[PDB]
Amino acid sequence: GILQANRVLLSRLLPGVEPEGLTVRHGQFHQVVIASDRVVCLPRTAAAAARLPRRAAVMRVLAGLDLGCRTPRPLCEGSAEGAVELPFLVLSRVPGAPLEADALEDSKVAEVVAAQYVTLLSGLASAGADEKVRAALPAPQGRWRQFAADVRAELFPLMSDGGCRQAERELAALDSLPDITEAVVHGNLGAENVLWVRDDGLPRLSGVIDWDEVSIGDPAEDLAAIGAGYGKDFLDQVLTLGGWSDRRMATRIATIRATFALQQALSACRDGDEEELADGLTGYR
Amino acid sequence: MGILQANRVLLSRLLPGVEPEGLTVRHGQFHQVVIASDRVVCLPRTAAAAARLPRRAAVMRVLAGLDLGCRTPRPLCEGSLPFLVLSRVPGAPLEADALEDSKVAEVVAAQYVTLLSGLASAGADEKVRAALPAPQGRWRQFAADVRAELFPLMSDGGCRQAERELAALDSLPDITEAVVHGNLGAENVLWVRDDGLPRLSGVIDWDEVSIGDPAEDLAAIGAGYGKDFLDQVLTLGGWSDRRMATRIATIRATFALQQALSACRDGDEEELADGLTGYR
Ligand SMILES: Nc1nc2c(ncn2[C@@H]2O[C@H](COP(=O)(O)OP(=O)(O)OP(=O)(O)O)[C@@H](O)[C@H]2O)c(=O)[nH]1
Repeated sequence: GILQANRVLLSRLLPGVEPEGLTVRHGQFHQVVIASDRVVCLPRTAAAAARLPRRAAVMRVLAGLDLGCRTPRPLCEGSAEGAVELPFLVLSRVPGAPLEADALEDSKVAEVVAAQYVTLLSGLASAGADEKVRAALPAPQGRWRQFAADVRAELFPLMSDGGCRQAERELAALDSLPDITEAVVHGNLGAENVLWVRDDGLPRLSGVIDWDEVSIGDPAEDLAAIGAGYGKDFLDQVLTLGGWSDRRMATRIATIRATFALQQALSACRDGDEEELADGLTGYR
Repeated sequence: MGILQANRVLLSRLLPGVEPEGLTVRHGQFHQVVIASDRVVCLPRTAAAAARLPRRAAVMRVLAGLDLGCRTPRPLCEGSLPFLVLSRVPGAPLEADALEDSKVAEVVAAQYVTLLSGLASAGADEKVRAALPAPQGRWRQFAADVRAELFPLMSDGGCRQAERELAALDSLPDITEAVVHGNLGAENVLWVRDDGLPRLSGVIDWDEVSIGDPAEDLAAIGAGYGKDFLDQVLTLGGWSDRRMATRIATIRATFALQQALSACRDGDEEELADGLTGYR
């Protein structure tokens, strides 16, 4: 296992912690070891090791944004960002748990939850208009054109003909999408990455995790994720409160949202997560 | 009425559905702080503290950006009575009795080094230097306050000793190379425990933060944990030159006078008595 293989390193980083009682989340590039108060990104390849300096810079930049919540703070020293390669990266662990959709059936909760989503997305939107932020995060072009190519290459082989025709209609609108690079975009903002303390009182946003796919891009990508997980009414409430309920934005959201399962499937494919891949491919095979 | 009742409107906004009478309120030199599970709300008492709260929020923003190897209180929300919501760093202080175990002591010393390195490094960053106070000849203004306010409370001997201590303090070089927490006692350093050896969670109470001499934070560590443990920290960090030992000792021996001067102004006669122990 990953915990077994990196036993010696983990014992230095987490002294006196039994690596039996640790969790592991799979990434495309990093295996992230989850401890009580912190997470250890272990590179899967030397190429992955070479990306961790940049990642440390990215997470530092995110930790200084005004999002109204926490983010995984890098626990390396600043000079780590100057390295060719890192053998690991330690980040603070954001406390709290995800929110089941059930909770949003209460009207006051939904109001409160939507409001804090808005704060977060407004923070991200404004941060993506900052030249120092834009300079530190990736901003790939024709990502939608390219993403469609990656689905056809990497996911169609796992699909039925029916699933492939379904995917094709969904990929069809992508080539028409405007290529927007205006906001900081988490890129995988499903419910499991948005952590709440519902200890005392109504749900209060603790923070946001799993920034692997972060970029300067289109805010509709993150609103789509929320739409996918929580449905139309809750989305609409976020759009109203944030002032993003225009037809142009809504159109983009709907187009991206229709691809969101495929986004999760492509991710699960690349990071070897089999149950996430099965879920994402639900109705495609 | 109560502080919680008094601020109940704001608390219902900031902490929706949270029973205000279930919260706690700690105090300080400038701020009333309401403690909730995962965050605190800073309220100013003085009209001056209300005006300075924007600056402190911008400072905490900068601190939340640095690489210190641990958490700091992240600004979540500011508004106008002005308020500032900060994250609650989890964990508790480490009892000095923990340092009796030498494997614990090594790990703690190591983590302190990382913190102080981060603080040191940050001092060089001009962005940080701009957003943080860099008061020149701070130690001399202090000495004048001591003479003005404390000498009259003191014996002739006390004044001899104190004057000797302020003399040493004037001869110190005016150093502004590092971010200096300013108040780095055991209470403001929080740890994760009962999951292997103590891991540094984060640091709080940055109100006295400045660009200055790192010997100030190192003295504070030594005050709280003793000179054996500080020596461990000084060796790991490569700070065990005698110039540094001098600045630390000079600064260390002003803590009684600092406490007394604080207690004098605070009208906190218990502290003033303890601070002046030996000076009267
Ligand atoms: N866990 C946690 N506790 C905090 C935090 N901020 C304040 N506290 C607690 O609330 C108290 C309030 O005191 P300070 O934060 O020092 O108050 P202050 O008046 O702003 O500070 P000074 O001007 O330096 O005296 C602290 O001593 C802690 O007990 C925080 O971010 N996390």
